[PDB]
Amino acid sequence: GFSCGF
Amino acid sequence: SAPVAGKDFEVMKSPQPVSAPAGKVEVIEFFWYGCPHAYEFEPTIEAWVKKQGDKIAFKRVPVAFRDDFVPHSKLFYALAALGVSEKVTPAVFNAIHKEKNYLLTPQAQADFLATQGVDKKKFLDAYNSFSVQGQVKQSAELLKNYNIDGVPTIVVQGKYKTGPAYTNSLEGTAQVLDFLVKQVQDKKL
Repeated sequence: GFSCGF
Repeated sequence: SAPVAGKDFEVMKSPQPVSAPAGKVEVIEFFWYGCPHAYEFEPTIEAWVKKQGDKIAFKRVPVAFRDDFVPHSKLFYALAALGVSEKVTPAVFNAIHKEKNYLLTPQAQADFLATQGVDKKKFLDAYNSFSVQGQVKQSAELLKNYNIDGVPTIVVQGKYKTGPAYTNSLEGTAQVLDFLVKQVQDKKL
């Protein structure tokens, strides 16, 4: 999928 | 057609304490002001949370993936401490994602929010208060307890996680969230 992850 | 466990949502291995009052289903959105996916999702999750009404206890938890964005977590709880969250948050998002004003320092935030009718003195006090410091530190601890790796992540009754990382669409995230809450209410999850 997609997402802001860090 | 129903969401698939382990694909459209994740059954957490270590479920978390639930603060909802029995009748309600708990719903937690781990979000970040700077995430454009959380930005575009704001109207969808809002309208839905309002549609459930008494049936859920919804809350947000700001996520700071690096120290750069801790001020965004302090911003979230400083506005809530003032009771202006629902009023200024649309302006906060737009400032970040349209006005090239990322609000990364308390001064820039106090400057922006004063155009929205918020007294600088009162905002900075909440920003620097120990109560907001404690809420920020607790939100980072919730990030680990819920094993949150990205935003926006939605947790239902502290057991099931979903979001665009699983569904690959905001609409799919809303459909999964709606499905999980109903399954909880029918004692199937």
